[PDB]
Amino acid sequence: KSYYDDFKDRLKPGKYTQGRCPQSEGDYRQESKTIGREHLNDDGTRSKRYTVKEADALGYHYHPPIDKKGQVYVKGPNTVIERGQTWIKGYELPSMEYTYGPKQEDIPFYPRVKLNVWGNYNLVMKVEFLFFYLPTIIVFGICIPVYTINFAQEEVIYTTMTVKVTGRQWYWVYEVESPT
Amino acid sequence: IYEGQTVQESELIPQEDDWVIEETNFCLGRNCYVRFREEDDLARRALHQMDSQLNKMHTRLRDGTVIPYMSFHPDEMVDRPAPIHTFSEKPLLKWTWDETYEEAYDD
Amino acid sequence: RIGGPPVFMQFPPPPPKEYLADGTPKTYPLHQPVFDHGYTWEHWYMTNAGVFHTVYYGEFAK
Amino acid sequence: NLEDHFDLAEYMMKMHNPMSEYLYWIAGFVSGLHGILPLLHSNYYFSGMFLPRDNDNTQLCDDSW
Amino acid sequence: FYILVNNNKRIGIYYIKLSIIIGILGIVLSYIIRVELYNSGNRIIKYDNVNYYNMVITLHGLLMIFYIIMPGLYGGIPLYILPILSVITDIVLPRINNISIIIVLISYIVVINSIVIEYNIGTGWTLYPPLSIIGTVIVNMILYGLIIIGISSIISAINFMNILIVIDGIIYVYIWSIIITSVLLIISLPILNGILLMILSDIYFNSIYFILNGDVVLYQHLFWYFGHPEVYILILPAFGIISIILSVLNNKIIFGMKSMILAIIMISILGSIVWAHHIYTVGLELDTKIYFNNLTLIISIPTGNKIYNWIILYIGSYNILYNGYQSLIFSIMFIIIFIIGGITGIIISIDIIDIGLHDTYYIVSHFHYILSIGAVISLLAGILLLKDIIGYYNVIIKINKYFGLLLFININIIFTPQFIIGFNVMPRRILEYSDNIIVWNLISSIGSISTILILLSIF
Amino acid sequence: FELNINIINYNYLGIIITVIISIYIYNNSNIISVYNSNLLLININIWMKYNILDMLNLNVLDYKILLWIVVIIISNEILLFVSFYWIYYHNYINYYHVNILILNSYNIVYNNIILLTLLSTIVNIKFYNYILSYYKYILSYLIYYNNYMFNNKIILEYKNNSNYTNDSVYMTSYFYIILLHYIHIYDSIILIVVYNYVNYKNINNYYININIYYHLIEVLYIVISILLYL
Amino acid sequence: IDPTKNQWRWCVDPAWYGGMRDKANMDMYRLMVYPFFGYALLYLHSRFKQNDKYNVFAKWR
Amino acid sequence: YRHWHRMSEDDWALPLDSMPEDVKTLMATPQTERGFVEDYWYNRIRGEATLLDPEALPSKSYIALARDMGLQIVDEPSSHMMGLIELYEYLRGASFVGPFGTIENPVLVPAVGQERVVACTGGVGDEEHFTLWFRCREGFMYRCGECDQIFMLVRLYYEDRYWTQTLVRDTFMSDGDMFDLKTLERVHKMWNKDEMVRWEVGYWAQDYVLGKGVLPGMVEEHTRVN
Ligand SMILES: CCCCCCCCCCCCCCCCCC(=O)OC[C@H](COP(=O)([O-])OCC(O)COP(=O)([O-])OC[C@@H](COC(=O)CCCCCCCCCCCCCCCCC)OC(=O)CCCCCCCCCCCCCCCCC)OC(=O)CCCCCCCCCCCCCCCCC
Ligand SMILES: CCCCCCCCCCCCCCCCCC(=O)OC[C@H](COP(=O)([O-])OCC(O)COP(=O)([O-])OC[C@@H](COC(=O)CCCCCCCCCCCCCCCCC)OC(=O)CCCCCCCCCCCCCCCCC)OC(=O)CCCCCCCCCCCCCCCCC
Ligand SMILES: CCCCCCCCCCCCCCCCCC(=O)OC[C@H](COP(=O)([O-])OCC(O)COP(=O)([O-])OC[C@@H](COC(=O)CCCCCCCCCCCCCCCCC)OC(=O)CCCCCCCCCCCCCCCCC)OC(=O)CCCCCCCCCCCCCCCCC
Ligand SMILES: CCCCCCCCCCCCCCCCCC(=O)OC[C@H](COP(=O)([O-])OCC(O)COP(=O)([O-])OC[C@@H](COC(=O)CCCCCCCCCCCCCCCCC)OC(=O)CCCCCCCCCCCCCCCCC)OC(=O)CCCCCCCCCCCCCCCCC
Ligand code: HEA
Ligand code: HEA
Ligand SMILES: CCCCCCCC/C=C/CCCCCCCC(=O)OC[C@H](COP(=O)(O)OCCN)OC(=O)CCCCCCC/C=C/CCCCCCCC
Ligand SMILES: CCCCCCCC/C=C\CCCCCCCC(=O)O[C@H](COC(=O)CCCCCCC/C=C/CCCCCCCC)COP(=O)(O)OCCN
Ligand SMILES: [O-][O-]
Ligand SMILES: [Cu+2]
Ligand SMILES: [K+]
Ligand SMILES: [Zn+2]
Repeated sequence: KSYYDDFKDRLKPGKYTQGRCPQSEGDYRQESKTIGREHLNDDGTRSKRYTVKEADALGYHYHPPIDKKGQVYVKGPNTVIERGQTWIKGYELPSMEYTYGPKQEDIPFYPRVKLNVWGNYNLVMKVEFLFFYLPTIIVFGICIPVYTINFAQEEVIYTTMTVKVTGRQWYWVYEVESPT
Repeated sequence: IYEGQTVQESELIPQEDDWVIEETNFCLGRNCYVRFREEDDLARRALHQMDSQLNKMHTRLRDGTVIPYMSFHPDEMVDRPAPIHTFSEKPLLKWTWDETYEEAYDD
Repeated sequence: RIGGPPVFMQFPPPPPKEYLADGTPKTYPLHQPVFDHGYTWEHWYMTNAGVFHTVYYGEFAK
Repeated sequence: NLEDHFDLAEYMMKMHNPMSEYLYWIAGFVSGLHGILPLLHSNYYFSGMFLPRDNDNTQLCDDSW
Repeated sequence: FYILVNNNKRIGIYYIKLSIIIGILGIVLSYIIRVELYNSGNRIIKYDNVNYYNMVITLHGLLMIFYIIMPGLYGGIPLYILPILSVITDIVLPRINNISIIIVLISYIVVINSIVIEYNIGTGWTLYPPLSIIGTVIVNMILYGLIIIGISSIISAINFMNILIVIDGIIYVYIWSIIITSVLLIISLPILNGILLMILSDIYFNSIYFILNGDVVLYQHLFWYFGHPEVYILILPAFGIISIILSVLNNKIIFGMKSMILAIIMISILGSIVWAHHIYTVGLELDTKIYFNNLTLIISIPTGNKIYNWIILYIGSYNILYNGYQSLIFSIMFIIIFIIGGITGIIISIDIIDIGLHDTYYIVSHFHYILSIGAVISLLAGILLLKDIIGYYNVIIKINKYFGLLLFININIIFTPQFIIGFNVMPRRILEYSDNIIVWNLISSIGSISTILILLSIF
Repeated sequence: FELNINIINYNYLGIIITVIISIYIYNNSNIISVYNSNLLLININIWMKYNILDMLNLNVLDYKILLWIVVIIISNEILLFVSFYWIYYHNYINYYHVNILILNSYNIVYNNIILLTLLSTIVNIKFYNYILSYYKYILSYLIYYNNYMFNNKIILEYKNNSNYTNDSVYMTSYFYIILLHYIHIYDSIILIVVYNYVNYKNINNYYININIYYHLIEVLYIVISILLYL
Repeated sequence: IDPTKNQWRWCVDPAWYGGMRDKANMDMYRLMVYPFFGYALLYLHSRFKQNDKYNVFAKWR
Repeated sequence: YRHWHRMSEDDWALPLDSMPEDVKTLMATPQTERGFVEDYWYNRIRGEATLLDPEALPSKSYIALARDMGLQIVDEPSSHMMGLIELYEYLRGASFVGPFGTIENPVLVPAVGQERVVACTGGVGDEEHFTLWFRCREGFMYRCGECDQIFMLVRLYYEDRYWTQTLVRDTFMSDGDMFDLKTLERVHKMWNKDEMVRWEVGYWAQDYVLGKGVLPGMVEEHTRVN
């Protein structure tokens, strides 16, 4: 089945580009005049006065929430008394169809399974050992060649001719011994 | 290394011959982008988002207990998208030990 | 500490809902367009939903 | 308030003004121009041409164009 | 407000946003290079304007490292999730966090303004004297940016170190990666500031450190003493992200957590004492070269352990879970790509092999595979993993197999030929080249234009 | 109950301080830089005001956080000096045989060591009084006299030296290392000018910071004295 | 002394504990934004002119 | 607790200048209607009036004596609420370690709101597993999917309020016989005579009852320069 067709009705295609009419037709920049919405603009976004120009964190509209007894309003649990016991019924979230749209049917089955863990401690320790020392053996294999080639570069040689090279911007200068 | 909880043979003995592992689906359902309603203003869309949190969901077992959404790290425990103030009450990391004191018990 | 920033506060109720003169509920900008085209495919993917759960995430062509 | 629960609530609730996105893209576009415009200006300053013709600094055949 | 915000999660977003914006200029600079290198002869840069090309490569390197990748991996993701991974509410030093992002922006504006107003010349991102100290004022401006950037990096490092005091949970592997990176900055940055001041002294205060009887090689030691820890500072946060993604998306506990943590610590200790493999061709003493070569190879041992631990995380994961998510693909791609970059690093660690491959495009390809592919993909992978938490939309990147495949194919086309060119040989930091290297340079150029087109598809 | 931390939501000094920094680059007159430096000093003071006001939160970890920050700063100062020592000793092979007059090992080193040791003793007495919840007015003015002599001696030494920064890398390193120490002495003046008695005493991060910083400056000079004068 | 009458400690950010004084100090610096832009823009013009970048076209005409 | 700072001077006693000037109404206000400062001085004035009358103490029952000093008699309900308050306060800056949770004895997770983030680390030794974080919401018996440890949320809630020391006192403490101002005067004359004031709170309190500035030296005591 096509699950999109189930909630097609909720999705009505839009009219304006980006969801707003031109400001001339409707001024969404102004604060809403509706009672209880003085902190919102006409389009529903928070007004600059509420968030910037008169932000409460800056000392505007000072109103301490806590009361004299150091209390704030707290909503209680849904309590039920049955079978000689006081029970609390937890709040279950609404069906995912309401929030997401797809109808919650024909859900693929995914069973409970505990964590996938590597076992056989003895075997695992050897693997960890190899992870460390196999690279180490490779390094040791390279070390001896490295020493040898370094010594070859710096070997003292019985040179018989010298050429002096000077680098300048932007050319090379060569000085050589002229034969007698 | 961790290899699961230790199990004793007696713990595997069933009380009935027809017991099999419960076939409860742990797929939370079918989801997609959270779809808001055009009629809902900023405040009510916030309520809508708070009611679509997967980390508030769980699976109820046959004995009434629930296995919740769980994660290795606490990054998956805040509301999505992350709110300005996340951990108002300090998350509790529960450790277990065998120590006990008499005051906790009564005879 | 008495008088300090509360560790929990209940949300105040949302502001009053707005209706047009004819009674239609007022709509607000919503950046979830319904693109127009002839494609209607629906792709579903089993997704990690923690350590012990999954969710069948669907992508719709529209 | 419920509106203040989420950081950048208007964007996250999909009500933000599109101009914010345009400015972000424009800012990126302007950043890119800082590599192209001085290239053109410097080429003209030292050569009198905004851009070279390919291989114009090398010997070209008679019919090359 | 927008600039006054101290919320760490908001600041984390700003770091990611700013890195993308600056990334465009870095991409433009990178695109200018490959267009010029399409074939022998000038293409978009006049022969009389070769100085501009030197500036392009200098800025491309500087912007990408200090202004794009480092803020993205060390400023962006860490500021968003690190206080969440810890059980704490917000960052320890909120006001310092605000000024750090503002400092990064101001330094960027100074750098780009210098392009527009000053004469355009270049000396490489390493700013080797005496060339750096005989240049024009654009070099002075770039120094101010680096010093200013250094201030932001150090204060941000101080911010993360304070998490140890307040952390109310367990120090996860990711937290360790950020902490150790902060330690590297604390020990390496002051050395960088000292030598940079000496560069300013010669440029602006008539100092004579970098003229005859003053060893110019002195700069290379102090610079690279910070230079190599920097590359490890860039990558270590990427390692932390990969560890989280692989464990989370496979529902597998991180194997050998302590081995991973010790590997990160070991890399930092070794990374602080191997800087001179950047100075093989200068003529160091025989024993000195042997020491650095030997210690440089040892860095592979801890780095190898992390690679193998990552592999076993992916092995054995449930088949039912869909494996085509972009975050998972990028995390797996990192292992494949990093191994290529690291192995080539070991090849050029052998100093005699390096004699032929120093200052060649083989070195370019080496650090591009690690940074341009690996680090970027790790940063992309982390952002994708946190898409729901961050909450961004209006992009098609979460499930886009075309983007992953095309990106992987085309970036490999750019930089695989550069390995081959290194033996041919083509020097780095060069605009013209011999006609017989065109084929490989042409192929990489086709790769560069293709990658830019792919980026437009995400929107 | 209450939240563990009283979050700080907004701040505007960061923008001002960052802009002040930019003014240094965009100046067309060195006079603007002088006045710009005063603005930086003012705004940094405001930031220090916020730290003092945070005491109202009564958070036990605030002292620890600031103390460890200072430790990191101290390390950065040490490593900065290390780089100068590194620069000095790299060219060590070129010293002592060039036709320049290096400094004497009798006059400057001894009086400076004696003078700076007295500075340490004064600060130590301040710490002891801070432990005993006690104050001595004269102590601060001894520091000012100590700093006055140090400034007077260093000014004359530079003016009467017969070799210049451009003569050799040795001279450059001598002048630069000595200047770097002076700047850290001047930073100490910036800190010590506000020393007062505060009645909340051992929960004041300023006292421990001043004691640590003054000790660092003096020990650094011992290293300088051994390297250059002796 | 009453603990519940000090809620301004957490209701108001510390940067504005001073009431109008703190706000006035913030507002004063805000007035300097555009003067700064003109000043900064002049420096760019100064460098641009001194480098003869305005004569790009006149040089080759 | 370890996460608290140093005791303030007010944590021990309040200055007399904070005493409400309308003492006559203060001693007649019901406990539920007294603020923190008013409640402090009501208990101190009434508590010290009974303690500074030695001849009556031996004949006074502990219930009456506790009431006069403002101390709350402990009972299972009040003890339960106070105990969970201190446990919540302790866990603000202390680790959360205890016995393994089972259906009979679930792990108790105190919270003020309807939700609190918790992590399960399994059992002891080998049974300990990697941290598994979950959101513990009210009204569900949570079961760890790995070790099967049982968690439960306990809410410190009562009649649209959350449990506090003052809330417990108001709910359970019952106001006794109204305080008699004659006792204040009688004890005042006992310890305050001919310029000797060994009972100073009563001296101030008696002065306020008589108006203000009536007793010797009180006008000079109340006159301030700034
Ligand atoms: C690397 C690339 C590829 C990356 C791929 C991977 C990406 C993965 C995803 C990454 C996601 C990261 C996390 C994202 C989180 C997002 C959260 C968010 O949205 O926060 C809300 C945040 C704000 O939302 P809000 O909460 O509603 O804010 C309300 C405002 O605060 C208040 O509203 P207001 O209306 O009052 O606003 C005030 C407004 C007032 O507005 C106006 O008045 C507007 C007026 C119109 C102006 C329009 C511009 C005009 C330009 C004219 C040019 C003329 C040229 C002429 C040339 C002539 C040549 C001959 O502005 C101002 O007053 C100040 C503006 C200053 C900033 C803009 C500066 C522009 C550039 C300036 C350049 C100057 C150059 C000078 C050089 C001189 C040198 C000498 O969003 C944004 O800011 C937009 C973000 C958009 C991106 C979101 C992420 C999407 C995913 C990525 C997409 C790809 C992007 C690629 C980069 C761009 C390419 C170009
Ligand atoms: C003893 C001697 C005494 C001497 C005394 C002398 C005194 C001298 C005084 C010296 C100091 C002067 C300055 C004082 C500052 C005072 C601060 C203060 O208290 O402010 C309170 C004040 C509160 O404002 P308000 O009066 O309540 O009204 C605010 C609004 O109502 C609504 O509130 P809001 O805060 O949300 O609104 C602000 C914001 C709201 O608007 C938005 O945010 C727009 C929406 C976002 C769109 C997407 C933007 C891109 C994404 C960026 C992501 C990273 C963001 C990082 C965080 C923000 C960094 C700025 O718009 C802006 O302010 C502009 C935002 C710019 C964002 C830049 C992002 C990157 C751009 C990349 C450009 C790429 C092209 C390259 C070429 C061009 C280079 C320049 O602060 C502000 O909100 C305004 C700050 C304005 C000053 C900013 C100065 C920036 C200078 C930059 C360097 C330029 C130099 C080189 C020039 C080159 C030109 C080409
Ligand atoms: C002949 C000479 C003899 C000389 C003898 C001298 C004797 C000296 C004795 C020293 C004894 C130390 C006692 C204290 C131990 C540490 C306790 C501690 O920190 O308490 C937490 C304490 C917070 O209290 P808390 O509430 O208990 O913390 C709960 C946890 O957060 C909650 O975490 P959790 O419960 O999940 O886990 C607990 C634990 C989890 O972690 C641990 O338990 C780590 C345990 C190992 C630590 C290392 C011990 C030494 C190992 C042997 C090394 C020998 C090298 C020999 C070389 C010889 C060459 C000749 O957490 C921590 O330890 C957190 C702090 C870690 C800071 C690490 C900083 C990087 C340093 C490098 C790491 C160590 C690598 C060792 C070598 C590795 C390769 C084999 O931390 C702080 O107060 C944070 C302050 C941060 C300040 C940062 C700025 C400092 C200045 C930086 C300057 C530059 C530094 C450069 C470093 C370069 C590194 C490569
Ligand atoms: C018949 C008279 C014979 C007099 C012989 C000369 C004696 C002179 C003694 C001068 C000692 C100055 C020591 C300076 C270090 C700071 C002292 C200190 O902490 O004071 C705290 C003291 C009280 O501080 P506080 O915070 O209130 O209380 C802190 C403690 O709780 C409580 O603090 P405390 O009470 O424990 O303080 C103990 C003591 C701690 O210090 C000492 O005990 C150090 C003693 C060092 C002895 C140095 C003698 C130098 C003589 C050299 C002569 C050379 C001649 C060469 C000839 C050449 C021929 C070719 O501090 C003092 O007593 C300082 C001196 C107080 C005098 C203040 C009134 C103004 C100056 C009056 C000078 C009168 C001179 C008359 C000469 C007549 C000769 C016949 O500070 C003050 O009184 C206020 C500031 C003024 C004090 C310094 C005054 C300097 C006067 C110098 C006079 C000698 C000039 C020689 C010139 C030679 C040129 C060639
Ligand atoms: C994130 C950036 C990054 C990272 C991680 C690295 C990592 C490494 N780099 Fe790189 N490097 C750069 C960025 C980076 N580098 C840059 C930008 C330059 C040029 C700067 C300039 O000149 O401008 C550079 C230059 C550079 C040079 C040449 C310097 C010169 O002369 O110009 C060398 C020489 O050895 C080198 C080596 C290494 C090594 C040995 C590693 C190691 O960390 C790699 C280790 C990883 C592996 C080896 C793979 C994983 C391990 C295994 C698969 C198993 C074990 C393997 C073995 C035992 C072989 N780098
Ligand atoms: C992070 C660092 C970084 C990154 C991403 C890149 C990316 C690229 N670089 Fe490189 N490059 C350097 C750092 C970087 N580079 C350095 C340090 C040098 C040495 C400088 C010197 O010579 O002194 C250099 C040198 C260099 C040269 C040699 C110049 C010369 O010597 O003449 C060339 C030539 O083609 C080149 C090409 C490219 C190309 C084609 C890309 C890219 O196009 C590859 C593909 C990438 C994309 C198509 C863009 C993808 C998006 C992003 C990278 C941003 C993402 C942002 C976020 C996620 C927030 N680079
Ligand atoms: C160029 C080289 C550098 C010089 C240029 C300027 C660099 C400016 C950088 C300054 C960094 C300051 C970091 C401070 C970190 C520590 C803060 C700290 O502990 O302060 C608190 C501590 C104690 O306060 P309590 O209320 O008791 O307790 C605090 C809460 N428990 O207070 C202090 O330290 C008091 C400090 C008083 C003196 C302040 C002087 C400020 C000097 C600024 C210098 C700027 C000069 C600029 C020159 C520009 C041109 C060259
Ligand atoms: C109170 C706190 C004090 C802390 C002070 C810390 C001081 C050190 C800070 C770091 C700087 C180190 C000094 C710089 C050393 C440079 C040496 C150098 O470049 O010399 C090489 C030769 O050097 C070597 O052989 C390399 C040795 C490596 C030195 C590394 C020293 C610093 C290491 C810091 C690592 C981080 C800390 C690790 C601590 C322990 C970790 C377990 C050049 O040789 P040639 O040019 O061929 O000349 C030879 C004769 N013509
Ligand atoms: O640098 O590797
Ligand atoms: Cu290196
Ligand atoms: K070319
Ligand atoms: Zn468990």
